[PDB]
Amino acid sequence: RWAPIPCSMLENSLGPFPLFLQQVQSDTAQNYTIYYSIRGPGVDQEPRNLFYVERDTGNLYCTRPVDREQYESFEIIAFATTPDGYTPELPLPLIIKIEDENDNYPIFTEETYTFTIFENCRVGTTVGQVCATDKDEPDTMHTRLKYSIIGQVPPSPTLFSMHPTTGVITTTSSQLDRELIDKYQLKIKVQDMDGQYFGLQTTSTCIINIDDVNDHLP
Amino acid sequence: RWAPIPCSMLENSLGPFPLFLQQVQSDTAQNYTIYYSIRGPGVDQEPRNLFYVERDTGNLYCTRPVDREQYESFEIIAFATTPDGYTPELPLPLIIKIEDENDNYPIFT
Amino acid sequence: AWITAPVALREGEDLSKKNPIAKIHSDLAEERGLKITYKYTGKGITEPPFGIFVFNKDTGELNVTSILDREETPFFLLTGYALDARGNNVEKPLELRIKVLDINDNEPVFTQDVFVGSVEELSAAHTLVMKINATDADEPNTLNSKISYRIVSLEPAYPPVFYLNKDTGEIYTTSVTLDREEHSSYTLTVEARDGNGEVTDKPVKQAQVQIRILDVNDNIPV
Amino acid sequence: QDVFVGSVEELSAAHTLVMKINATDADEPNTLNSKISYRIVSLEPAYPPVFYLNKDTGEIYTTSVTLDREEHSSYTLTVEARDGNGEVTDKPVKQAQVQIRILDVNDNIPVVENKVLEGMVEENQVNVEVTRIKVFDADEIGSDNWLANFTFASGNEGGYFHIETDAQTNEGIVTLIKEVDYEEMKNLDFSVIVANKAAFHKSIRSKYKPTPIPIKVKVKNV
Repeated sequence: RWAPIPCSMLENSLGPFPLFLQQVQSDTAQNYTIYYSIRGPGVDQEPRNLFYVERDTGNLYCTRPVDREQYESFEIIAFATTPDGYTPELPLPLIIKIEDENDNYPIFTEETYTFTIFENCRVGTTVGQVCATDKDEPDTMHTRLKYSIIGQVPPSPTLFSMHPTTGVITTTSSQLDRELIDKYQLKIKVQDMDGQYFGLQTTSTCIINIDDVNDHLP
Repeated sequence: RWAPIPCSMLENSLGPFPLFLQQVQSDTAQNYTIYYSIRGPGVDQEPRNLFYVERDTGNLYCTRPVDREQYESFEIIAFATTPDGYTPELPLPLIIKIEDENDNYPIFT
Repeated sequence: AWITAPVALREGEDLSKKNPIAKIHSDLAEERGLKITYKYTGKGITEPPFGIFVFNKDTGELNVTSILDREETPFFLLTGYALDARGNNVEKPLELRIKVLDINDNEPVFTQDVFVGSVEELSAAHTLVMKINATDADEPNTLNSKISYRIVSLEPAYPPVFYLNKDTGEIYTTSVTLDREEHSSYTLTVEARDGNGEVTDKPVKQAQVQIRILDVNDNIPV
Repeated sequence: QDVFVGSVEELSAAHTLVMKINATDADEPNTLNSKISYRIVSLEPAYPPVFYLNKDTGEIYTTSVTLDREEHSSYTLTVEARDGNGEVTDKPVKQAQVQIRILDVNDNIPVVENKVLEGMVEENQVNVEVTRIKVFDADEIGSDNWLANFTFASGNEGGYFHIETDAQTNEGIVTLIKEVDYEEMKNLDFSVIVANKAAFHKSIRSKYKPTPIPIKVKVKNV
């Protein structure tokens, strides 16, 4: 015999549902009365109700959106049955894969990033680093990040710079007196897809303190 | 933008068409022979040839009954020319007013 | 026993994220150790056009490999096959149909580079003057081929003198009076377009229109 | 080499040679330890490939898809060498660049604005100008493939007139070559048809049939 043909569905699909996957008939409906069903982890085993079939034409659909995040692939049995309660022919195993997009955002590994730096440290001192992670398949474009500063509070002086591939923060300027300005904030962005137009952005603000020495006179 | 003091035609009018509307002319008519024309919606955008003007004397008219439900006014450009083809005076955006008939329904609070 | 369906692929995009599209492979061969090798014949794989599909000689998977053109083929119809090392057809040959689905990817092209026409002096408003014609390569009586015509440039450019009915390609006069004694002719430029036209920025194709003002006996022999 | 160069022509025939590539090993002459073999690393678009590599012999050949000189003036691809028989090591090996210049052929047809012509001549003169036609062609600038060449379609029996193309300009120039007489007041009308000074390519030729351009001519007295 010829074996069956593979199938798939792209993650997080918009709908509306149900969304069609294939037509699975048997030529035996020509020689006596059969109707169509499915079984497996996908209908009657967890996940329940995900797949659905037309009991009159063998059109085979999904009921709701899945996630490449959560799932990978699924094995489902198709079978035919008569109205009088018997199974005169062999079942068809189906194979069905979930497909992946970058659609899960990057996210910073902390609620807010903090940093401390000694008064008037030298230009290009390493202020610290901001880390993010991304739950699409690792070592891919779907997880490839790009790190940017977007702006500074207070907007002046210009004091910091960020390494694009790792979020590594350095200093640019040694005017760092705590006794004039004691904390900065930096409006920061991380994005996937090598930071391309189509990669998905998450923003945060990180803090930099000017860590005290004794230099102001009593 | 605004436009000059208008002239009226009712909606749902019964004619005889052409119904007359106004005469706006150019303030130096004695120097050259003028020919007087019109352009815009109602003449040469849609609906076409709703409007006309006496080409020799600038008396304006319309060709058929109109509705007010989608507009209370109509707008067109009047322009001067000579028999030797040149423009004596600068073109003027005019306005025609469309007055009502009762054909909207009364409706309780 | 279980049966298969036909497939449908769109014109003009990379289908590299839609594979594999079909497969020819045996279900029990493995339970006799029986080695098979697999081939498809048909337009697109062993007849023209070339480049467009490929198959795996061991596992009989069918894959798209280059851009489809519905102005080249609207359908294809393959037959796939399965032989042992000697010659025996291990499986009965499988029919495979492939519909191509059309998009708008060609813009309409005039029967002339420069059209010629005539209109008389002193004539009434909306005097019909001439018709311009073009052709489209997408599928007839559809919106990918459905032509609209427009004026893009005019000389002398003022006052306004002509309109183009977009739905027929006919050219009509405005309420301004035409005079043979002043404008022997006119020239303007027309653009043919198709479909719904929103946010198009790649250039499209153009022709010239030239209009002769025909004389009347409106002047006397002084 | 750092980078290998060779030559293909546009619209060529299949599995015809192009060029060789070359690497060197340090083991013994004529042994399998120095018995070199190759591959093509990357190409773009990657399918259909515009070239085939005999991997045993180091020779590069055409496929069943043609090159176009009117698309690229040079094709780039990369190569890799290995040695010995069987499966390949899981270690890196050296690569180099290949570049195939693409030589131009007469697939581009000379095209004109002009469609009919007229002019004047005097009696008792020779080698005097009458009229011109300016010509475009998509082949290389100054090639025999790009030169418009005119020939007669009617009126040749007279031997009175000629048309010569300038290779400065790709402009045909028409002149009087034998003397005319005003006193016979004869018809001197003739017509011309364009090709190029080279013939048209095997797949491209006769696919079109151009029509002729009439020239009309009239004589002045002395």
